[PDB]
Amino acid sequence: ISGGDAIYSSTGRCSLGFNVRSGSTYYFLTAGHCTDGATTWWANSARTTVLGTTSGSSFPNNDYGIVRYTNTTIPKDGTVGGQDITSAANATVGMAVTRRGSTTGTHSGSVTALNATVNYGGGDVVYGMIRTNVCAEPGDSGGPLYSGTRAIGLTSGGSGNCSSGGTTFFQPVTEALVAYGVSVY
Amino acid sequence: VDCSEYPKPACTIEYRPLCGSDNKTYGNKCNFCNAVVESNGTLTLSHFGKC
Repeated sequence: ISGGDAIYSSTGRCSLGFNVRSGSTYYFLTAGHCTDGATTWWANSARTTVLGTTSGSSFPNNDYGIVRYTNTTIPKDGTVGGQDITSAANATVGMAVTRRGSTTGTHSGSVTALNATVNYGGGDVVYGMIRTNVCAEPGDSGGPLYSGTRAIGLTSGGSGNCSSGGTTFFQPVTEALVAYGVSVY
Repeated sequence: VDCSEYPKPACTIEYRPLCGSDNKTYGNKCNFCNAVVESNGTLTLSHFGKC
């Protein structure tokens, strides 16, 4: 399984951000709003294939979460679809990025602003977000935002859609990797 | 589902579908409620889950 692939909790469906690790322990990152209140994660809607359990969740304010792999046989590819990932980096205005989600698939665009504040309402405010012109739709939450072989962010939320176009905000992945002492591979 | 706090300029995008009266499956409640606003209140919930 890899970045952009669908993941199911007991509440709904999100997408896997990136596969990461610490020593010999494997995790996967995704959106915080997806890990918030979820315990177990499955690879299918049938819930017959287990992935792991939530080990960390930060939302609102930030928007990342980490899940510890409990499944010992499932492939844990260090890619996004077939796109190898070898490092992480900081977004920059004008940077050309690509997103992959379980609903819309892969879509590209550019970073249009940094350190954005997104108010999802009811006190759910996130800060330090990457603004882009990439579209995204329900189910895409937590999917990776990359640039070539570099990991950049995790899909959080936005407006519009892929048909008429839209704006999507992403959580810098560097901050999540640092909080958890994990790294891409 | 109550859409009083709408509209909202942004929505997180997890998938938890609702079926609207326009037979369209909305991906989550924030999406559904923003559409209700945009329809000027003519759009209604038909049932929970996909259409």
